[PDB]
Amino acid sequence: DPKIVNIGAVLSTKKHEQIFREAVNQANKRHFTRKIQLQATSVTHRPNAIQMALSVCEDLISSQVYAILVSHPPAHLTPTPISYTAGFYRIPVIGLTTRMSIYSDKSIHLSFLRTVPPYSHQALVWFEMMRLFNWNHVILIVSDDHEGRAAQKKLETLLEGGPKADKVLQFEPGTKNLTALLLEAKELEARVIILSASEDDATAVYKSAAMLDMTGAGYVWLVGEREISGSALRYAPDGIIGLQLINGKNESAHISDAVAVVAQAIHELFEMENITDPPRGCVGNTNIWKTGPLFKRVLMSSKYPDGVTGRIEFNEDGDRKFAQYSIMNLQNRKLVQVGIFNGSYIIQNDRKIIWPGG
Amino acid sequence: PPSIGIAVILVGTSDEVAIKDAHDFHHLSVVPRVELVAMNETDPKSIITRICDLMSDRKIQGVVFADDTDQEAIAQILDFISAQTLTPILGIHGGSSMIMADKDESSMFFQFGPSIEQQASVMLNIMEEYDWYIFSIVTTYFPGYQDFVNKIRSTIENSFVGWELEEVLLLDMSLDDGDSKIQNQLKKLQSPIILLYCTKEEATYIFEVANSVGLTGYGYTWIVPSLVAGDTDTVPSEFPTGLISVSYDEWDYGLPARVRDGIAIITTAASDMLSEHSFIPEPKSSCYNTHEKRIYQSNMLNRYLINVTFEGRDLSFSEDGYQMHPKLVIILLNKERKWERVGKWKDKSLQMKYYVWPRM
Ligand SMILES: *[C@@H]1O[C@H](CO)[C@@H](O[C@@H]2O[C@H](CO)[C@@H](O[C@@H]3O[C@H](CO[C@H]4O[C@H](CO)[C@@H](O)[C@H](O)[C@@H]4O)[C@@H](O)[C@H](O[C@H]4O[C@H](CO)[C@@H](O)[C@H](O)[C@@H]4O)[C@@H]3O)[C@H](O)[C@H]2NC(C)=O)[C@H](O)[C@H]1NC(C)=O
Ligand SMILES: CCCCN(CCc1ccc(Cl)c(Cl)c1)C[C@@H](O)COc1ccc(NS(C)(=O)=O)cc1
Ligand SMILES: *[C@@H]1O[C@H](CO)[C@@H](O)[C@H](O)[C@H]1NC(C)=O
Ligand SMILES: *[C@@H]1O[C@H](CO)[C@@H](O)[C@H](O)[C@H]1NC(C)=O
Ligand SMILES: *[C@@H]1O[C@H](CO)[C@@H](O)[C@H](O)[C@H]1NC(C)=O
Ligand SMILES: [Cl-]
Ligand SMILES: [Cl-]
Ligand SMILES: [Cl-]
Ligand SMILES: [Cl-]
Ligand SMILES: [Cl-]
Ligand SMILES: [Cl-]
Ligand code: NA
Repeated sequence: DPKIVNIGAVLSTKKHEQIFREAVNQANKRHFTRKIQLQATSVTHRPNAIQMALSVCEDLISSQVYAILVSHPPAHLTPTPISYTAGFYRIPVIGLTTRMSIYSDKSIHLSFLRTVPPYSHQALVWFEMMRLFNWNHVILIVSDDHEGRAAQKKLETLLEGGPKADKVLQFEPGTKNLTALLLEAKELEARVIILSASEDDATAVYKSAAMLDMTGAGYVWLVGEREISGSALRYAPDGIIGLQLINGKNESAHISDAVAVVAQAIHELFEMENITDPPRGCVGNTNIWKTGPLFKRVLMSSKYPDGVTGRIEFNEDGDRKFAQYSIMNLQNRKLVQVGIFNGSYIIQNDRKIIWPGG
Repeated sequence: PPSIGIAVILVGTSDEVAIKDAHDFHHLSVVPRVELVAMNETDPKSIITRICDLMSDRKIQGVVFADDTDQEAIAQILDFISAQTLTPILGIHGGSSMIMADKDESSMFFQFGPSIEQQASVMLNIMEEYDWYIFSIVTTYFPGYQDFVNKIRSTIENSFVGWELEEVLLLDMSLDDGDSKIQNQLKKLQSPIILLYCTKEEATYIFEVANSVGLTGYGYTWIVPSLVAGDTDTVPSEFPTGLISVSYDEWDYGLPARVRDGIAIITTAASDMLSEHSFIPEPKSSCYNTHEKRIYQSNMLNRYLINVTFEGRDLSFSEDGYQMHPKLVIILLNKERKWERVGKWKDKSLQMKYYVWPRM
């Protein structure tokens, strides 16, 4: 009989729980499991944060989970309570579909990896596009929140580490009518505009930019995913270019890849000596899982090349590397894929890009 | 006057009798009905279920919390509970009062003890007193470390004094140290003064490593904040004699007096709001229904909680949730491995015991 090693998961539906079970079952078939054998333990999201935190203790940590997969529910319910409660013990949490950049902050989320990249990493794709289409002068407009500043920081790092940002403009989140801000951008000579903003904030920008005739010929608009989503898409100027993370919302796909990565890391962990078990339950336990930090390092440096969502590696923030994006272009008010970022390379397809105006 | 429920939660041995004594000298618009509660555990579940049970079995307007641990996580658990239930919580002693940087936007959690920025400035005052102008900084990723470094940098770059910040080390204690990474980072240190921002548990490991590479002996002076010294009756063996710490762990401001001030703050704030709006926030009937009743709740009571004066003493909190004017005590770990009073920080002025540091 082998040593049973529980893996935890907080997932959207029972359908996804079963997918998690089968994924762990396959890992056990795939691996040599005479010594070590994985067991799946899962719940679905609780209706509020406090209940969710308690469930992590009662349902997962009570089973001595070595790690916890977490999906982003699609219905105000974040992985945060799970990151917190697990982080208390240094039990690693693997985010499946959460994109917000704040989860890359080690101070707040001190044992958190994810198989999808934060929105801010869309700057990586923008940069390659600026090289490709030789946009050597760009204007960067970002919302003055964590996400907006995260994108600015990431792009500026790439630019300071060729093309240059002629100016950066920040606006207050929730500001309808941004004429003042956009007038400042209009003056400048550069006419390639990059935007990071929430759905509603992007809508405001788009509308104001239209009244200022900055969405016509001569201009280029390069944005991310939130900015061509929902209501933002409703008022987006034709010719705009945006992004869509391939498989970004496929919880099933990420469960597969995450389980594979965790299984591989666990078998690698037990090659080392002096591996201690995670605490059984929360009650009466206030010490960290001593082996937690080691297991985090092992996960961080895990490589899974043949993943459903592509090549799986993590950067120094535990964020997904080699993510794949659909390069979208709004033509005749229809989102059209004009290429993909395959993780390291831009690949233009045979569909021709139509810029703002032309 | 109507009565508001205030739960006072005590973790670890404590003179309940002496605590009930230091406390109905209220002739306000509202009077406190306090309830002493003993707790044995300080894990997430125990703390959450306990406070939630209190809130469902009784009408709690606010919580006064005190523990005897060095567990800074407790503060972070309380802030979470506070924000989610929108209930005022005062961390007045122990881990509950250990600096909690970046409290939630909806938090109503307030702590006794100095802010990060104030401690940083107190340290520079100490260094100025003894003309220690050359130093380096070591922090972990423990929340607040940026505020600490920034505060230091902001102060010294805006002064004509010859400060020389040589090195700033950022240690990642979320990964293991089998590759001797932290040892390699510490070996870069050369300054005679080292400011260390981290937790008590983190400090004990960092000192162990620092000792191995000869950075704790004579010639090196380390200065840490309150939460590293924590409970000054518990002195890890890795802590180097000569360690200096800003502290607030119960020297002149006893637990009884704190519990009495905590009850006062909450009660006064409710009285003030009632006298101005003719209503106070209704105690949450449960934690397990917060998602529904959030459009009906608010951290309105905060604006009153931070501006209370009692018995002619200003008990104001910062908007960041810290004590405004705490009398801080500078302490030194002496040859007998005992923490020793060696200065006081009062009226934004530093009064040190020694002009020249005796030998430790
Ligand atoms: C995203 O897209 C990129 C680019 O298309 C992919 O990266 C390429 O991956 C392919 C493998 O499919 C590599 O092809 C190999 O190139 C080798 C030589 O590479 C040198 O020269 C190229 C061209 O200048 C440079 O880009 C590169 O940096 C090197 O300097 C060849 O030697 C290989 O041939 C060998 O294998 C074949 C089998 O197919 C045999 O038939 C041959 O005999 C020989 O043994 C091969 O052609 C290519 O080098 C990669 N390019 C770059 C830029 O890295 C990514 O793989 C793709 N990502 C994903 C996730 O799909
Ligand atoms: C803002 C809330 C943070 C929560 N915290 C875990 C503790 C805690 C807090 C709230 C709850 Cl509800 C629970 Cl259950 C548990 C995680 C984080 O605050 C850890 O704190 C530190 C961060 C970094 C370091 N240093 S490092 C990254 O080098 O190892 C040390 C501690
Ligand atoms: C999601 O990924 C799975 C593979 O795990 C695949 O079977 C399915 O077709 C994908 N769904 C979508 C909508 O792409
Ligand atoms: C861990 O190492 C210690 C030596 O200090 C040894 O006593 C113990 O058996 C080891 N355990 C494992 C599982 O390696
Ligand atoms: C704490 O322990 C003491 C005795 O050790 C016991 O009397 C008390 O009931 C315990 N408190 C709780 C909340 O269980
Ligand atoms: Cl439990
Ligand atoms: Cl194309
Ligand atoms: Cl208890
Ligand atoms: Cl919170
Ligand atoms: Cl502190
Ligand atoms: Cl600690
Ligand atoms: Na991370």
